Amino acid sequence: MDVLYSLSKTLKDARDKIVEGTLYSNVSDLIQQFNQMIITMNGNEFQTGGIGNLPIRNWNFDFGLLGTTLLNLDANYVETARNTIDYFVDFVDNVCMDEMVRESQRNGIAPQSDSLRKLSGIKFKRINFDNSSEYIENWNLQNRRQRTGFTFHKPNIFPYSASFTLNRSQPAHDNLMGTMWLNAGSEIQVAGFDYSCAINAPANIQQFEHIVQLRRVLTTATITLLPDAERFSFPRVINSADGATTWYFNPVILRPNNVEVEFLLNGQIINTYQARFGTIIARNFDTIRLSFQLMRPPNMTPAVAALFPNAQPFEHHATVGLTLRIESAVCESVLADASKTMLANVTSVRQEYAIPVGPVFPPGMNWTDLITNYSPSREDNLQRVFTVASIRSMLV
Amino acid sequence: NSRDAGKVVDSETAAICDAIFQDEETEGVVRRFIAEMRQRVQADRNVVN
Ligand SMILES: [Cl-]
Ligand SMILES: [Zn+2]
Ligand SMILES: [Zn+2]
Repeated sequence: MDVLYSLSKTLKDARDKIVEGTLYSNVSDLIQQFNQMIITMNGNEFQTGGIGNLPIRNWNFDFGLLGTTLLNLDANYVETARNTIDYFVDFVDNVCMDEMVRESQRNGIAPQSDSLRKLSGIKFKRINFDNSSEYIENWNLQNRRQRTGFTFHKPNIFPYSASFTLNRSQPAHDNLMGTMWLNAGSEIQVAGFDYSCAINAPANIQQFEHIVQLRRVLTTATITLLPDAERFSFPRVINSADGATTWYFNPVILRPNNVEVEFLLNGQIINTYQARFGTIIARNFDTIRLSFQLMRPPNMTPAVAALFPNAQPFEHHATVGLTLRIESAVCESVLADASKTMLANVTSVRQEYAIPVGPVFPPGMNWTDLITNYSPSREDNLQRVFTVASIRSMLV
Repeated sequence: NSRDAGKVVDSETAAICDAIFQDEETEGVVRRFIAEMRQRVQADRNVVN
């Protein structure tokens, strides 16, 4: 991995720094590293495999070194370097794709493709130089059992889930009490509905709880909390739990009462926010507990009092909401996020070569299935393929 | 003035390079290049630069 990354980084530096007219002293160390890579790779035969529709490709390395002959680089030097760099970049991209399309149940973090297994030999270790990118840095630290994290903007931590719970229900679905929620990506939009508007509640208070267990621990998370859930504030015709029939939802939005967001780690109260909205910070957590109350307004204007009668039928259903958005976080494990392209890159490579479903990942690299059952083996394989994808992104 | 066992063609080039190296108005980059510029002898290819 470090050798493959070092090849990619050397090639990127060569493409960016070996430019016409540049001082010889701008590239001396780069030329030395590039010649070291050429020497190490010369005389070695590589094969990128024929898994799926990925074509089998054979790579031979017999390239002359780069000289150091002009004070300012000229077009001839750049052209020779470009020829060598193009061949090497093609080889590295093919190696990255081959590694990306494989997986293993037992040693998911270890190399899978023959080319990357060969590049893990001692003879190629000389190619290894600066490992500065976030993913390679995390890879190297993780190999040493050191604490490190990936920073995600809008981490895709919640598997898609749009469902409801009815705590009070009837066959006619006309006096319902329960909760709706959408947990999608970095967003949790929850709502608690009472059709009776807590007319018969002990203190005209109906308590609602939503507990979301994160599949991985998130640290240093910045979170936006908003009182209302816009997704559950318009009339809906909703299938029953079995799908036998459909019931009617006609929300009227009330201010959430006694709102408490608890971010829990190991069952301990790490962070607590009571009636606080806007931007909040969750230090380090793996569970979110949103508890909110629907309180019947003690004093109502005649129209509001007309909305909520003392008994059935109930045509306007009182709803309290909550929206939680993880704008950024840090996770010890790799995750899909809104800014990076690693999941997109791996999925595109797997789809474009018709890679058969393996024993580790879900079909089509479906992210909801992947995060739903985010096992340690899947974590290892995903980290491997994401690191390879980030290596490939430096050139392709 | 080569720091890597450098050679030049021909002796007149050596005289010119020494004079430029010792000159005080020479650019530091030019001086460092004179000290670092190298020949390349590829005996397997039967080529010399
Ligand atoms: Cl955004
Ligand atoms: Zn953004
Ligand atoms: Zn139902």
